[PDB]
Amino acid sequence: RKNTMDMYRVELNDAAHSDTPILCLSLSPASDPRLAHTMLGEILNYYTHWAGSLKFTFL
Amino acid sequence: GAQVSSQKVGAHENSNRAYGGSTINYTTINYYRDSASNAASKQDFAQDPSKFTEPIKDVLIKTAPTLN
Amino acid sequence: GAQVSSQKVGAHENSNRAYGGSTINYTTINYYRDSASNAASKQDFAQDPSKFTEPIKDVLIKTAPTLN
Amino acid sequence: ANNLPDTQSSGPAHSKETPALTAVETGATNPLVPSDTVQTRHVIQKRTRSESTVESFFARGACVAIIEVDNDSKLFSVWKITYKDTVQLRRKLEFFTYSRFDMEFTFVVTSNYTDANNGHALNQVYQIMYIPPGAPIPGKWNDYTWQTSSNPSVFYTYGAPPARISVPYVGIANAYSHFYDGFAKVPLAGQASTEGDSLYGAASLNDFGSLAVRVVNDHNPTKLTSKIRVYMKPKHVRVWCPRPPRAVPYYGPGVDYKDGLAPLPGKGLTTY
Amino acid sequence: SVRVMQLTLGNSTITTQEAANSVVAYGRWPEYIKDSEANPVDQPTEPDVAACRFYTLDTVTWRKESRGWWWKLPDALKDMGLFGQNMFYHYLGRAGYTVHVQCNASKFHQGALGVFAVPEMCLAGDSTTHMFTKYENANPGEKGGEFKGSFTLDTNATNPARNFCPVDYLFGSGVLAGNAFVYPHQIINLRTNNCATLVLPYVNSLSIDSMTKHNNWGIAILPLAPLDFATESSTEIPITLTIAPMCCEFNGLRNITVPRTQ
Amino acid sequence: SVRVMQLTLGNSTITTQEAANSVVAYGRWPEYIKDSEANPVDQPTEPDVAACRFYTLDTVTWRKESRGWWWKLPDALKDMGLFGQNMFYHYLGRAGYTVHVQCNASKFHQGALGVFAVPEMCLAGDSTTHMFTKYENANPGEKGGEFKGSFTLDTNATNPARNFCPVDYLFGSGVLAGNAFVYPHQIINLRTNNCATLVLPYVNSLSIDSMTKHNNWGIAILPLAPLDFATESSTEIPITLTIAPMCCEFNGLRNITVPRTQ
Amino acid sequence: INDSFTEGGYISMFYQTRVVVPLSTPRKMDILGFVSACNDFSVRLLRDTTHISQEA
Ligand SMILES: COc1ccc(OCc2ccc(COc3c(Cl)cccc3Cl)cc2)c(Cl)c1
Repeated sequence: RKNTMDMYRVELNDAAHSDTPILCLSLSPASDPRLAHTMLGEILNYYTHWAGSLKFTFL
Repeated sequence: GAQVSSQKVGAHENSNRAYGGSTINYTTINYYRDSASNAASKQDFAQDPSKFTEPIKDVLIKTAPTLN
Repeated sequence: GAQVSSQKVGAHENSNRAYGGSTINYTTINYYRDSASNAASKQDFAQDPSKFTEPIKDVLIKTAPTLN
Repeated sequence: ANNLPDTQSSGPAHSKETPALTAVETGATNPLVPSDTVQTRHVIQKRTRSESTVESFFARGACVAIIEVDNDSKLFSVWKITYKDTVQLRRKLEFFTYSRFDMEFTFVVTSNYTDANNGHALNQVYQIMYIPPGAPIPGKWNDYTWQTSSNPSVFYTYGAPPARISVPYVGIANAYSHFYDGFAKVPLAGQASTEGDSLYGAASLNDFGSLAVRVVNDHNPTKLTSKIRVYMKPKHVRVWCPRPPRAVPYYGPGVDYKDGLAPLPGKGLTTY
Repeated sequence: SVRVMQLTLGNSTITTQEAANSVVAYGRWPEYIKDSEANPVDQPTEPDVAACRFYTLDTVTWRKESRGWWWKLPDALKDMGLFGQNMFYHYLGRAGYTVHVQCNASKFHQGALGVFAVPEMCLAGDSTTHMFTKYENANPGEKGGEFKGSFTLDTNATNPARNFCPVDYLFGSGVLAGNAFVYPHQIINLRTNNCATLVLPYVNSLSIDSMTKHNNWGIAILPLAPLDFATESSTEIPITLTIAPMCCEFNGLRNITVPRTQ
Repeated sequence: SVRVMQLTLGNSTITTQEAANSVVAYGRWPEYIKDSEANPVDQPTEPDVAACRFYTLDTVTWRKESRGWWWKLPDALKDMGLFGQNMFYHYLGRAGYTVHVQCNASKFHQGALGVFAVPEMCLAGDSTTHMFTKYENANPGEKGGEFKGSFTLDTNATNPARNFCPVDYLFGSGVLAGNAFVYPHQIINLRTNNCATLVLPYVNSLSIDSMTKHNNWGIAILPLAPLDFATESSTEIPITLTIAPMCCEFNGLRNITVPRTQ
Repeated sequence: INDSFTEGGYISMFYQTRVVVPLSTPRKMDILGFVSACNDFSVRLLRDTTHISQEA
């Protein structure tokens, strides 16, 4: 999926309830591969320090 | 023709000069006729991101339902 | 934006200028916007060593018995 | 940075007030002055503590590094920014636990022909680029990183007065820590010993980044070496929590010791 | 008087009839984070009476041959009731302390103990590898550690101890012990007092930090004048350490931390 | 609207787009003990955000054959973060709750769940010996228990189970289930709502009690109209239970309680 | 940069109940994630990015 339109799609299903994670991420907005290339991550890579709150929206 | 602005003191010396007086001001004078020759003042303003963050026609409240 | 302070004259010349006037003052003007660019004013204050010399809860007089 | 109090004349005493007696167990120091234990005269005090202020104590440019470049990968060098590569400034800073100040950096650049009778070169220009932790580090003396579109660079022409720049208080904490009794990681129960292990007393692996230095001129087959001596002066100083000074030789970035553990000489108890 | 006191925190009270006053480090009493100095934005937890109370750590014994002892805070209290629970459940934590050292003897005993509270008390290691002491050794908990009379380099390359080697006269850090008096302290001279009491505010270059990664204060106890009695070459008197955290506030609640041990 | 809500407690938020209002039991919102109703004289601990937050207990699955489920409070939350810690470290404890039951399906599913909050929910046992259910069985924790379709007497005299035998139509206590509507409740009818939300104040004949010896509330979930889907005799939909303690205050701190188990 | 001293924590997602669909409906579907900074966000110390290079 990486480097295709599928890297943006996280699939769910109607399976019975499970306690295992659907996805996992580390809060390293400038370095985590999944965050480093977003508009936010791109800007953070032109600076050495960051501070503040973030928000994740899921559709 | 001197412009006197004040600095935003970061690290403070154990002086009262570090907290007040002309000691926390800086002076500027333009020597050239063309504005292009000028340095950048750096006393730059900000604005509302709304034109990008919420370019919506019918304004909506976050507490209120977006899809109404 | 000039700051005019007075010097603490050590060795005095056989002049009245060595004892008064602008001749015992020095002038300063900041040229940079960032306070980091500034020189040190060196008009620095002192404080009470008590926080180190006597960090005692119940204050005691030297004339009076320390162990009471 | 001010005046000292005058000595007031003091006569004889015969009283129940005994300032000479005390009890140091309390953790306090007895604030006696001469007139407490002897007869004194009136002296108008004119001495001041102007030169022992925290500012005046540090108001000197101290050498923190000697970066070397051989213009014949040595065509460029990288120095990890620190104050612990030298001992003199380090020992003075360590009289305190925390500090907060601005910095002034002055660069003294020297160069010379290695050969007494060979080679020749035109005047050299140096580029001192600051690489903040995260920015790409140069792989060659002439790769794309030297474009410095965002990194601050200083171009020095050989023979010109020493270059000098000021840096603000850049710490990510409210003060610089001269001592950090901790780790950057906490090993968790269950993980391999290789896991969660970090250096004692170390914070970030890359605290302040580093300096990349190179000669901009095209290198000639001539054998030349240059050295950039970095001098740093803390200005606009504030310090917290005093500590006893280093008594034995430094042994690394930590408080580790190994060699000169017996600093004091012998002296007779009853010998003046 | 300077000699009789009573300290009450939560459900615990300490009484003493032979004190030598009390020291409040740097003249600062512990306090909570002010809004103007606040950093983490989430609502803090303040256990109050459940965590801010007197906890008695293990008693050590002083002999003619003792070199000294040391502890690290909050480390020594990590397993103490609800204080330890809050410490491990939160990413960030802050606290001040009231350290009460106890040591009674008799009018025919001698000896003086120097009790020092050191901010950022970094100790020296045992190897040629710098900053090699491992987490498990640096954080002994309530049992703390001991000072040594000399430096002994660990040479086992196959299995390095990765421990501290704090030499007493070098204050365990390469500085002369006689200068350790620049740190908040008290002296328990057997002919004068029973204890030493120190109130420590939170000291750090940040308003709040990780209590598991970082120890703010260090408590060092050194025999300034060795223990001696009547004619008994054999003499042992216990030294009990009672500490109470103050103004505890934690931020960043999640699942509990279980650090690796031994 | 009556259907969309958001509940925020501590660091946890719950959103719903298909609610049917919320019930506040007996019209009383949870509160702390007033000085005029106070009993233990010691300073209480109030964990606040560390304990008063949403904890998600284990998810159960609803099938055509399910008879019902039950839980006891504070029992079901005894192992939940810092709430459980405070519960076990203190002799006395008091708390109210926000119970949020979750169950979504589709527009082609049917079924109705009756969610009841019962004060002093005493259940019937399995033997001829009265009040024989043992502590370990009466307090299952977060996993709770289940209702049965019939009473089955335990006859093993050598090894009595000493457990409950809650028959569903008898509400597990000898009363008719249809009358259980006199207790604060909500109904999760699949064609109408996703959840049921109940705010429970502290109910007891005392201002504060032992949380380990006594369960104040009981949560009973019974299928009023069985689960059915399209034509799949096979249908399973999960029921998740999220509860948040409110206005927690504990008194009588000592060493931690470690109850006997299984 | 990835540094333990300034580590930020973990983000994860789980099923609370389960995704339920009726008959004649797709049993698998996608969700898309978005990230943005809040109004109290700031950055400092301009540096060069590693996201662009130039060979020769
Ligand atoms: C407690 O004592 C301290 C704390 C921090 C220190 O270093 C912090 C530091 C951070 C960035 C730079 C970068 O400075 C430079 C720039 Cl922008 C451009 C060109 C050259 C330099 Cl040189 C230099 C020093 C030192 Cl040396 C001692």
